[PDB]
Amino acid sequence: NINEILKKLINKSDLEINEAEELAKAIIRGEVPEILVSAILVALRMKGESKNEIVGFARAMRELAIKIDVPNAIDTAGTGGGGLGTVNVSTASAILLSLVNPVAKHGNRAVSGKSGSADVLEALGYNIIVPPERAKELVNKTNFVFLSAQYYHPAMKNVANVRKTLGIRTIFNILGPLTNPANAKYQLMGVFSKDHLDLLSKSAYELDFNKIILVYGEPGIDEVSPIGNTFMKIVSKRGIEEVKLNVTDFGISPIPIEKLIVNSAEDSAIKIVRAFLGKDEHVAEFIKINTAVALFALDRVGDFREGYEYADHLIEKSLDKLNEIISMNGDVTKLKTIVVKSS
Amino acid sequence: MNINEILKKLINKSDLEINEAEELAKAIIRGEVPEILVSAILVALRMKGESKNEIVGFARAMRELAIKIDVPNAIDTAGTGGGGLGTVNVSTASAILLSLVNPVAKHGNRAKSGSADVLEALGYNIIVPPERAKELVNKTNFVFLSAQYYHPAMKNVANVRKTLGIRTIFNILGPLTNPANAKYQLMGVFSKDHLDLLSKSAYELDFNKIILVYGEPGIDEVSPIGNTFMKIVSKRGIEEVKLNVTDFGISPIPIEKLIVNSAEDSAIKIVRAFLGKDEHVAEFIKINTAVALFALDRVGDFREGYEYADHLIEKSLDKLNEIISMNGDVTKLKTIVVKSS
Ligand SMILES: O=P(O)(O)OC[C@H]1O[C@H](OP(=O)(O)OP(=O)(O)O)[C@H](O)[C@@H]1O
Ligand SMILES: O=P(O)(O)OC[C@H]1O[C@H](OP(=O)(O)OP(=O)(O)O)[C@H](O)[C@@H]1O
Ligand SMILES: [Mn+2]
Ligand SMILES: [Mn+2]
Ligand SMILES: [Mn+2]
Ligand SMILES: [Mn+2]
Repeated sequence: NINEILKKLINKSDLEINEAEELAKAIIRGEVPEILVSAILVALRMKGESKNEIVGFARAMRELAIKIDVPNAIDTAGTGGGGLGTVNVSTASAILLSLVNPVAKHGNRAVSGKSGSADVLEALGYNIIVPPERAKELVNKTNFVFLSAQYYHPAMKNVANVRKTLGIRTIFNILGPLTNPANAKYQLMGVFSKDHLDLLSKSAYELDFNKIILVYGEPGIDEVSPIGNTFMKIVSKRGIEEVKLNVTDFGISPIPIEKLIVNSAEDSAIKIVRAFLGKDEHVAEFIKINTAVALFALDRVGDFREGYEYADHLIEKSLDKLNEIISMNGDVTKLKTIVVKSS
Repeated sequence: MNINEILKKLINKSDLEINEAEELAKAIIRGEVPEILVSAILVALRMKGESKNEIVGFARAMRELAIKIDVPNAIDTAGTGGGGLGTVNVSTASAILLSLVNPVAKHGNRAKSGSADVLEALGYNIIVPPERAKELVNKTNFVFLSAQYYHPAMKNVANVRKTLGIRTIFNILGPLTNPANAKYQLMGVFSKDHLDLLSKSAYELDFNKIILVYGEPGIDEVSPIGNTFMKIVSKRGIEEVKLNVTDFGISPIPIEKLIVNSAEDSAIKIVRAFLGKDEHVAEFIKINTAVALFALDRVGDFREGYEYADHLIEKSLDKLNEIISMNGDVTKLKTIVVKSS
């Protein structure tokens, strides 16, 4: 009952998992008036969301999602929220990872005029209209697929207006990487705030991954830090392992954030492609350190340095892989224009 | 400050200044803010816990946008509601006694029996425009000032309030926002916890004497069964007072006798009490009146107030009759009196 839940939230009592899941389902289904949805989303944030509430909302979104089944896939995706406007590094990293493992990403086009994963993929020529059966086929043939939230999380449209009108960030903004509709059992999860590492790692531990690594990077980004320390949690059935890593532990000097910042999807696309051509080493290094940790989550390397070395071999083959991905699901002529502009 | 910065502020648990809260209330009450954002703000205020400055600013905002008549020498006896007990409309009954000895300016909305509802069952015309309102106070020493007429801007938040279905800041401001600006006030509060908070707010809201009262077991009235905690507020400051029901020279009143299931049932119980046919309802009315009398400095103490309330209650049905005949339908009152006899 929406009314007692709200009173409970107002009193700063944490919800149980099933309480939270039913709450999320009613909201996502559009069964709850906008006024009460706004009330609930604000109350959750001001109370401070608990593990049980994160797990419940995650399971609700997964259950209401349109699904495919690629449990052996990896995803590398973040919560967003840092807003530094840096290159779409997880998208580039997915391309390296697809050479050696199935990859399934998901998400939305960004608001204008930001650059999300969907937008950089589209600038590269990718067709984000991918029905489930096609998605299955695409992953089999090319080890990569992008699953648009519009199609795979279609019920999220029912909370869109409250979310937009509120402006502020809510529980929904930290659920993205925990709600992969391909059921990817391996996950590199970026989190924008150091204070959310603990909540989300503990939540992740009950969301049934084989291995999920949560990363927060200085100066405040949902990625492996190119400037300094990365604070990470390694979650498995064995438990949660604390890890602190500096960029120097990859064998490289700190990358200046200036070099990673982008001003459009195309610019992000150009940066990525130049890194694949060996013409932008700062972005390549950023891509590679993020891939290195993803490789570690897959249990393909024994440490992060080896992952970084191994990513170097993958980046050299990535433009060719990008071409095969886009030729199978997209317009190769858009990739070639980006390549010309990258040369 | 625009609305989105205000919400940011409230989500970060920063208290608003009086003037900020007042300008925030005005925007909300004028209908300038989307319902989703009004919902968010009211919830954040409650999550944060509203401060004195916020209470004062919101109240002043309502006062500003109210339609005003001038009757400060009037007394009001009114509560915030809440607590879950569906009791007889005791402050409205008390108003009828008090109108014998002082002008009374009641105000509020329909609820399932609020003050407006009982009055209408008795036959009162609850919509009284300003000019004739002052007229009826002059003539009968009593008027009810409907929030629908006198707080029209509040129509802009009625939906959000009802849809939220939880108490908000607006639910503690009713007795602080009389459109006639009565300088003497008995203010009911349903929780001990807000007594200090509301009394400190009231102290900055320019009453000559406002008495705030919380009654066990958890109602916005003088306690019929036990202890009443109260704050006497004036220019002199805030005075603490503890008062058992035995201090009125009576025993505990069985709570069940005070509970009501319709507006007509509240009306019958009140009339019966005036006829001397429901002594428990009578006692409930009288202990609350006693405290009103004390606010008006009509009595030296609450025992004296109670005793004098008994004199007043014997004239109250005839007073009720003159009030309703001057503004409403007496044939409804008589139908109730027949149900009561
Ligand atoms: O704002 P939202 O739509 O909720 O999305 C949150 C973030 O998730 C995506 O990152 P992802 O890690 O998937 O890709 P990227 O690192 O390549 O941008 C995205 O591009 C945003 O940065
Ligand atoms: O729910 P709301 O509309 O905001 O009203 C709150 C209370 O204010 C009125 O009491 P009042 O003290 O004026 O009369 P009573 O104590 O005689 O009922 C009313 O009947 C409610 O109990
Ligand atoms: Mn990312
Ligand atoms: Mn990022
Ligand atoms: Mn009352
Ligand atoms: Mn009451």
